[PDB]
Amino acid sequence: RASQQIPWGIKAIYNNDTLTSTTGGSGINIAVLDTGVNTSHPDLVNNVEQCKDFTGATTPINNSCTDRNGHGTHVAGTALADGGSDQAGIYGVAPDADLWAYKVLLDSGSGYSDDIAAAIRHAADQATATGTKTIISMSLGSSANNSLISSAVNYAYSKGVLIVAAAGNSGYSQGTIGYPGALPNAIAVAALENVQQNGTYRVADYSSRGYISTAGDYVIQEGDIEISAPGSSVYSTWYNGGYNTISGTSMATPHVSGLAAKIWAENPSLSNTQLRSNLQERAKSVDIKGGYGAAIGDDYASGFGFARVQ
Ligand SMILES: [Ca+2]
Ligand SMILES: [Ca+2]
Ligand SMILES: [Ca+2]
Ligand SMILES: [Ca+2]
Ligand SMILES: [Ca+2]
Repeated sequence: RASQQIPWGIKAIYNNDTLTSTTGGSGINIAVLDTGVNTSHPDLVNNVEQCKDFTGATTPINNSCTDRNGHGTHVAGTALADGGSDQAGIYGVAPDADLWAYKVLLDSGSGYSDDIAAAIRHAADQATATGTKTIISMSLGSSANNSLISSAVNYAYSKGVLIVAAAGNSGYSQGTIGYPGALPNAIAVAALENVQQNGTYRVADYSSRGYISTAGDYVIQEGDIEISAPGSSVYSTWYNGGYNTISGTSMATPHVSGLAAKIWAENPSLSNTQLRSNLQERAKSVDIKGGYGAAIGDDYASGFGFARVQ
């Protein structure tokens, strides 16, 4: 059923060109705030733990998270597909992690800021209620900074949740990074393509860029890109079965959320801040120098660099 069980981006983030399966993530929840998920997909069914809808007339709506788009299923599979109970499917970065499929986007792929905010806060409340470490993964954004979403992100961060979000797809001009990625308490993820330039992976032209003034210090301010990850031509799970290949910072984001879950599961005593520091150090050690604006060191195209397993 799967044309590639270990897609290029999974091999790249593992830093293993002969990888045969992925592993890790046990006990960590990845809350994928998106268009829903195909929770019966063979490669996801073993990890679906929560399924809630934030787009309806009351909120949350439990036991409802149907993907009619594909985007949310695809993102989930990159983060945590587990090969299926027959080992014949695709693998995501953290195949042992738990999926919280939170539908915050309508079937069109667009969503309302109040719904997104509500889901962020709910994921935090569920982390607190259950006593479990949780990563919010948001493959979504806007050029405008919405205060409902920003306040929700701060709330979640205060409760120990890690927030990972797409940089956006409005590149490559300076200052195109969107929100929530551009918030100080969210990890903004830039998209790599499977092309080398200047001896490194290349940032895709579409990936939104941060700002010159605050890039270079290896400290995240508002508007800074943080981590780069594979985003172009990513094979993953799709909503009505099967698989599909699509591109974007939406695809890069779950590579980072999945990596974060893998790392966190190896030491769940890390605070969200300490986990973020681990990721930042991984990234710094793999400096990205390809693509418009990319440079030696921390830069506004690729942030700190490309965080990898080893
Ligand atoms: Ca769990
Ligand atoms: Ca609504
Ligand atoms: Ca940020
Ligand atoms: Ca900075
Ligand atoms: Ca760089």
